[PDB]
Amino acid sequence: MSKEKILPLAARSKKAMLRQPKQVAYFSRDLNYKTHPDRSNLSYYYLPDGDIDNSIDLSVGSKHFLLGDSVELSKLDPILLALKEIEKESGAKTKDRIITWRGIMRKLLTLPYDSEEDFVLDVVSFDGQLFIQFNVPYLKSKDVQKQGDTEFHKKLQFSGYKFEKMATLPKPWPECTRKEIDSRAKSKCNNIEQYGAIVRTGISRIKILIGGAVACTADYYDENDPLSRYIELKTTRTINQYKDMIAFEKKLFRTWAQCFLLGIPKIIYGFRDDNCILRTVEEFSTNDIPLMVKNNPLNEQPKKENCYMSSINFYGAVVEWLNESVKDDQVWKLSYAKRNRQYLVLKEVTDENEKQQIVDSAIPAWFKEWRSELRNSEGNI
Amino acid sequence: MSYSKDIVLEKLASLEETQISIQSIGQWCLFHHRHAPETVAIWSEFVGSTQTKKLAGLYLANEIIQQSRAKRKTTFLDEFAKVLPSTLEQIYPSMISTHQAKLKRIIDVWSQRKIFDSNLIHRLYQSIQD
Repeated sequence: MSKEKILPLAARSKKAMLRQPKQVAYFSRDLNYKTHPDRSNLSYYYLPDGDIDNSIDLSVGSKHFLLGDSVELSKLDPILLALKEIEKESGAKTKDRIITWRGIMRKLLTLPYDSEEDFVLDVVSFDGQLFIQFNVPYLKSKDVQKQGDTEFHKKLQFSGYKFEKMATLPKPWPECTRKEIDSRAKSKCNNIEQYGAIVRTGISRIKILIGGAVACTADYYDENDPLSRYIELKTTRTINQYKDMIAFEKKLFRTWAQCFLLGIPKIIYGFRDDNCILRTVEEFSTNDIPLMVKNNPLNEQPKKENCYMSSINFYGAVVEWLNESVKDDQVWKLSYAKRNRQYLVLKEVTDENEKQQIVDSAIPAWFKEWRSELRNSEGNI
Repeated sequence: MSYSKDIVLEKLASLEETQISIQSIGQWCLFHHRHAPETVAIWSEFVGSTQTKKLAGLYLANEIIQQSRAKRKTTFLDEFAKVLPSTLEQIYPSMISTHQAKLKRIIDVWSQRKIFDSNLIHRLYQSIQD
């Protein structure tokens, strides 16, 4: 009998407030999946109106579009490398409790109102800090389904990536030259190269360290407060009726979670049609999204229940549940089934072989031995 | 529009790095799928005889394989594959560093898109001599 604990979907925490995010480190991932502490992968936003009037197509270039390995991307290698560096020049272990990618937190936070996909997540209680990542067998199964997922969704994903590529620059605008500015359409898009940041945050009394994907900075890198100039780019089908508006509202809820988990101020969408032609682009502010949603003249307020506040309370309850439920050196399998629609399932694993292989897959050996060396040097002070 | 070898030869001589010409030639090849062996023979001869336009031919073959899978044209895949590795053998020696870089990029592109069979994949890496 493997121990299982149940969290109802309706659970809320009244005293849930989130600390202000704060970047502590950043990484640049090259094509060879190697993580470095620099800003080579950083790009700079640039998109005047004339390009919008040019009616840029997005499907162009999809033939030679690369793709990345899901397991390789889901690896906690860059986050753990940054954490190791932070502890190395710090000389002591951090106060963080939960370490994970931003996508997992977004998925689990959107569950009370956006839970139409199933997932299996791994919890590793190593050195008193829970490390969260996707289940590798679940990742392989999802890869199988994605390979058997037609090509329209691939077309949409490439449209998003192409829109991101068409509105970014390798260097700040003054340093660029005409040839590299106007040769963006000739670039080979790929989902491997990316730039991300490591942000310290947390709800209630828990310090949480997470990382996520950052599209580009606004116009230059503000070393004093990088989080202020950051901006992410997204694509959505153009809206023409009320149902389109409702789907857009759901997309905004998801994206607002996606963003507010990192506190990026601005949001940009590319409004493309069914022909992968960018029609319009409009911006948003992260804090203004809930008020804008609730103040809709088309549909004033069928219900006054604030989805965002309930989501925040639920996320705080989930964080407290994760903190209390698992003790040191305990591995728990976390997953959700769409057929449930009632609550969340969290179970422990007792197979020693399974525990060992999960731990090895999640945590690299060099990080483990470095942490052991840090622990020994703590007694060597 | 009847199919003939001279038209295919002229179109092959008409490739350019611009994507519009390449996709138009691919559409022309699509329209004459009945005489595909002649098409692949002409393509192999021209690519073995061309000097600089090798990359355009590689792009054309890649895209045509792509919409052949989109159009479920199974015979096209092995139809090019019968001569693709040897063609790469004749293409490699007279081809410059940036073009090996882009060629191996596109080779990974074929490999990761489930385009070809495993034996063909392995013979493609032995074709690239790397």
